[PDB]
Amino acid sequence: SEPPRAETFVFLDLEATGLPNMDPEIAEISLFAVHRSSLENPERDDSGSLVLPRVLDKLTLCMCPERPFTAKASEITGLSSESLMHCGKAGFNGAVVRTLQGFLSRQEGPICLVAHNGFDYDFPLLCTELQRLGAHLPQDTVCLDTLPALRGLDRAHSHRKSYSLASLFHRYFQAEPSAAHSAEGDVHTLLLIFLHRAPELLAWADEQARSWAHIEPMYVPPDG
DNA sequence: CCAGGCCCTCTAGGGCCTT
Ligand SMILES: [Mg+2]
Ligand SMILES: [Mg+2]
Ligand code: NA
Repeated sequence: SEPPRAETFVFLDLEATGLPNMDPEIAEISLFAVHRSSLENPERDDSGSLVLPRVLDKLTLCMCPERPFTAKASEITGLSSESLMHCGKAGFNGAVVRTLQGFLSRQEGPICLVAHNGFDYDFPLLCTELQRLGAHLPQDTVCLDTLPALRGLDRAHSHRKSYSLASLFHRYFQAEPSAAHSAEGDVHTLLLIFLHRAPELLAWADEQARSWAHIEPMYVPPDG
């Protein structure tokens, strides 16, 4: 009564109109899909530095939220309702759903979604947006949040460190990342962080990834 | 107008972490 272990890890990041307190909406989603084999033995260039897996599927979609950005969100994301409208981007709609579902169906399953603080932000927000359209992901889809995962892995060998995405990248690579609060930029940063601890995080996923079906919506979406 | 599960510090209080 067990599905096989996850075969593709789909790294996820959302830019949105704000934090959960204001019922945010997705303005940009980026997904990097990586086969498990690329994670079990991370590819490195001749200098010994991590490289992006060669066989990598990618999807980035911008979309216009129904309700306004907070000023802070517009600032850090470089996005606004006007700029998204001006570039002809509709809201989170059937086309997003169909594109996303096609993209996931291109991956060898089962799929493990990966997002930083995903349990508290990206997964419930994505769940809300999909729910509003009555859309579903594959039933054997599971979810890994690198925040409690890295915290738990570190605790596993401990006899107040920051686990923000930026602090983790700084700690592991001793340098600053690029394109912060661009969805694609922050997925890239997340993937590098994951690759740095890949065997540990794979083991964690295999044991503790949560079923997508257990993810609850951040908020109940209004009707139109 | 203003989240919440988590974690660690004087077990209730406070900050983290996501935009
Ligand atoms: Mg994020
Ligand atoms: Mg981001
Ligand atoms: Na981007």
